[PDB]
Amino acid sequence: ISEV
Amino acid sequence: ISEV
Amino acid sequence: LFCGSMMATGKILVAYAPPGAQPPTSRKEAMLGTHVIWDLGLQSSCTMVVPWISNVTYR
Amino acid sequence: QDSLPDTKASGPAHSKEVPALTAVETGATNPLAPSDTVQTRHVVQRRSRSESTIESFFARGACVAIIEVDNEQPTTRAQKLFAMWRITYKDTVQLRRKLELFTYSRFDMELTFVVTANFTNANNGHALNQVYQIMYIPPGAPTPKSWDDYTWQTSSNPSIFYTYGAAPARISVPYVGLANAYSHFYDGFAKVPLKTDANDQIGDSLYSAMTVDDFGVLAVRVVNDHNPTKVTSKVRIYMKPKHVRVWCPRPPRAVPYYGPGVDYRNNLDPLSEKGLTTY
Amino acid sequence: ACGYSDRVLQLTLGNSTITTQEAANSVVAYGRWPEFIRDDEANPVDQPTEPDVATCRFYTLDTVMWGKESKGWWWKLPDALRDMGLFGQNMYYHYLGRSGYTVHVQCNASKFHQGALGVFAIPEYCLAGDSDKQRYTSYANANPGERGGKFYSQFNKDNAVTSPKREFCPVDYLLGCGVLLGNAFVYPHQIINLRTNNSATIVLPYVNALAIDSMVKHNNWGIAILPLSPLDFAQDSSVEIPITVTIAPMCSEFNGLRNVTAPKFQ
Amino acid sequence: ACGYSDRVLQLTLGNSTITTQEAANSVVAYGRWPEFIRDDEANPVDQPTEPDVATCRFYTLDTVMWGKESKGWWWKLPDALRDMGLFGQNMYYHYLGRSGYTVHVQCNASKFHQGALGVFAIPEYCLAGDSDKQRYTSYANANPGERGGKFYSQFNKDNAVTSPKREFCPVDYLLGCGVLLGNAFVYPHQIINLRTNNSATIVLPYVNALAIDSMVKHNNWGIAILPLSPLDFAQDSSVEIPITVTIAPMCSEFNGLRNVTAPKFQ
Amino acid sequence: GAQVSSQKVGAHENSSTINYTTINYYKDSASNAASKQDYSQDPSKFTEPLKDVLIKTAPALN
Amino acid sequence: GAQVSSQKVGAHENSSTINYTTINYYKDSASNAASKQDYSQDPSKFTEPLKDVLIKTAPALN
Ligand SMILES: CCOC(=O)c1ccc(OCCCC2CCN(c3ccc(C)nn3)CC2)cc1
Ligand SMILES: *C(=O)CCCCCCCCCCCCC
Ligand SMILES: *C(=O)CCCCCCCCCCCCC
Repeated sequence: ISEV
Repeated sequence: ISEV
Repeated sequence: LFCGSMMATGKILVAYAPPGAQPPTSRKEAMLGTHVIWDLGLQSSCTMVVPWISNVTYR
Repeated sequence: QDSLPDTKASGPAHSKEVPALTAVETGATNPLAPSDTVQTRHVVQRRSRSESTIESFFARGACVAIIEVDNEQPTTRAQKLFAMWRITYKDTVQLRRKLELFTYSRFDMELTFVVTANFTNANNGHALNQVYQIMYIPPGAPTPKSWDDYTWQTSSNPSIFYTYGAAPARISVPYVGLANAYSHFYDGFAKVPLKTDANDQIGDSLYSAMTVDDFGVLAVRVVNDHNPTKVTSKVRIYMKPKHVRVWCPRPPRAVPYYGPGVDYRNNLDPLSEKGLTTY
Repeated sequence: ACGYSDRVLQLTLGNSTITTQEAANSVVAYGRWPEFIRDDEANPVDQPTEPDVATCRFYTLDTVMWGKESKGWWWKLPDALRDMGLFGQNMYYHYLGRSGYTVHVQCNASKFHQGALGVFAIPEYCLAGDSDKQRYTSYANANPGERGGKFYSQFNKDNAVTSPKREFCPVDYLLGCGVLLGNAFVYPHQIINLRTNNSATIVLPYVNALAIDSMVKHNNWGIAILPLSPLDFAQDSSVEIPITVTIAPMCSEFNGLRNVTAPKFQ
Repeated sequence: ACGYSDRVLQLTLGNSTITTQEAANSVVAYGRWPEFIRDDEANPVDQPTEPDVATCRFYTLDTVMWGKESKGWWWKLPDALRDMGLFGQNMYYHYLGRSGYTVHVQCNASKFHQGALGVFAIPEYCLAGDSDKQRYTSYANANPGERGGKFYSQFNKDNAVTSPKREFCPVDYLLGCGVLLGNAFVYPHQIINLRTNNSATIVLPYVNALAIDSMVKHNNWGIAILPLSPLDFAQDSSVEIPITVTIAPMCSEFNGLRNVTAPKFQ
Repeated sequence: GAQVSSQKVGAHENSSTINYTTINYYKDSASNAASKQDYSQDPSKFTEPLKDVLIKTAPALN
Repeated sequence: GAQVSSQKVGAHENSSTINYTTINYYKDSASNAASKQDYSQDPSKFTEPLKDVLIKTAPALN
């Protein structure tokens, strides 16, 4: 994932 | 997973 | 490619004019654009590159 | 956070600094805030400009075309067994005006197709459910002459096969312009007339027009063979510019559009009557 | 320090120098100074021609007269400069050309004269035409050269269907293109208000959807000058003062050399 | 290594390329390549115009025919190039101009053809005239442009005192200037001997008593082409083959810009 | 390849930071939905295009 | 078994590297979609099939  |  | 006899000699001008002016009717006008003066001899063939000269990115 | 600047508490002033006076001749808009000319309190400002971002302003599906196509017996006179449409945002006024607040643009496009149909005549039996083919024909490709000629084989052209009653069809298209941005306005010509020309038709172009076909056409047909009874169908195309970027702002269109160019013809009087000293 | 001012400027390009003692600061369109095509934005692969001082200098166009009846004037670039010295030659000998511009509009009068000129620099200034016929304005008419074009207080439709004039009919309050003049201020601009200033100075970047293009086929910028407030003096109901437009090409470069373009302007 | 040769050359300047499969090496006049005016040799203080690729490229002049009766041909530089594209424009828009040149003379024939052309590059090629009248050759006559001039086997004095022709009368064995042709070899030169080579290639520096000068008033170099040995073929007593001259300006720079020089050539 | 971001919560239930998850199913970026998280900028290039931009408490013309 | 790759982003929103996720649901490789990430090659076998390939600044025939 890429939690921004 | 296999992130390419 | 020159498919003449070996004893035959000659000099030819091949050219490219980027768009926008009168299409060349004389060597005189043609000379002013991109051109190669080809000399006939042992190397039978001559290449002229038409360089990508354009306003738009893709024609 | 994207909230706007908080209002600052500002008190009385007796000074040589005069924010209220300026000179518009310079070309600049005077950057004043209420605290520059009146006494203000402190306001912790929570409002935001989220809904006026370029993306937000254009993030909506707009009707750009109604393509009418018929399914009926192939007679020998001009019919609508298939139809073609030049892709443009200009056959409609609403989206055209929004995009035209800007000189140049860049975006991907979402096309959504709403397809409705009905029976023409009182009765000749009924119709089994129809499947529609929407073929994109890029400039250069063979255009259809007949509703079922070889062009519809679509071996390289993109086609959508829509089934009547299904959820409205949808596709996305990339930024396909020949330039680094779509020109909403082109002060120029595709050809220059030269002194050495034979007729003067040779160098004649339409003012403000760029390429002849520009983006190509959508060809629409009903794949179904005809029933005894005729069915008329309409394809409504909704386009949405997504992942948008725009350059050079322009004044909004103030009078009604007269075709693809900036031309005006009538109703050149947009402004109402109002007395100078009447609130 | 010393005594420097917003009002007093000197502009020097090539062998040309302009002085102004009454300016109202100067505008750089869109905050962008003119620059050359960078390798990472380049498109024609051929080594460009950069004529520098011979073309990037101040060419003064023919003066126009501002009177009580004047509705407005307009010019297109590069078209206004097509016959200006070596710039014109470079423009017509090459398929491609890009150039930025310093625009200096001049109009002096007296402490007792009155009036205000709106000076606008418009990207892609597409103008409206003559007729029922859409997009029909002819090349020769769309391009007045140095002479420029004029504005009108109202739309007179070119009626002679048999032999159409094929001209623009630019109505002043519609900025000649179907929008309202008051909103033209969103374009890079200055105002010459006679009580305040002699001139306007607008620096223009190359603006286009492409890094370079055909200067003969397409105009990038339009200069529109309109009387926001009419000329007036003492009681003399027929006052007339000159407006002079001076323009310099900046960072000019050309690609695609061949024989010269000779457009038919008749 | 690989297979490189004296005889096979490629010359590329601007958007122009020349190929030759039968050259006889190439000459650099006086051992000096063309170069620009250095600051320590500069004289006009104004920033120069350096048009580069638009002017420094191969302009081909009109072809001449070599026949059994041909006595010789001559050209002057810059004059021969005065109407050649952007070089000509730059030349006439500026009081001052300097330029070097690559000269390429072309004449092919066949293994069975015979003859030899002497190709000479002369600094200050002052020619002799028509008359009893000394130093009387008119400007229009001293300057043939692209067309060039011709040589004669003997001196015919222009006799009509009443309306003098005011032309040069260049006698071939006197190099058109009172010296003997055989000694013309002290000038930078090549020979096109048909059994040996198709062409001549001479690179010329700017040579003058000044770092820069008026190109319209003064020619720096003269190109003289003479039949050292007459054209001959099999037994056909009326043989004729083409000679084509192609020239490129090199390291061209200009000073003193103003309105264009329009010389009266009639 | 899941993408996680915070929602700007307008009306709040009687229940803090709330999230939403995004996954791109297509290779062509054109096929993607809009992020709508967009950066704002200075009006300056439009409101103050001056060579010598002057400060509001000083005379515009000096 | 999720597969993650970078999209080549053409037009960019006013919002960097963007990804997409792929999962194969079927045992037979035939059932799979196309990767479209493909390697390019030399024209040489077609444009220069010579025993002694020669360099372009040298004579083709020697
Ligand atoms: C001045 C005219 O309008 C525009 O500037 C303008 C209008 C639309 C726009 O979209 C690009 C147009 C071409 C697209 C439109 C539709 N396309 C497709 C492709 C496949 C299918 C089945 N259906 N449609 C693919 C190509 C881009 C610019
Ligand atoms: C990154 O995305 C790895 C985590 C994936 C979680 C499950 C995703 C389920 C949806 C996959 C769609 C595949 C589309 C071909
Ligand atoms: C690798 O794929 C492990 C991670 C799986 C994430 C959830 C996938 C959900 C879809 C599963 C499809 C099963 C098909 C039989």
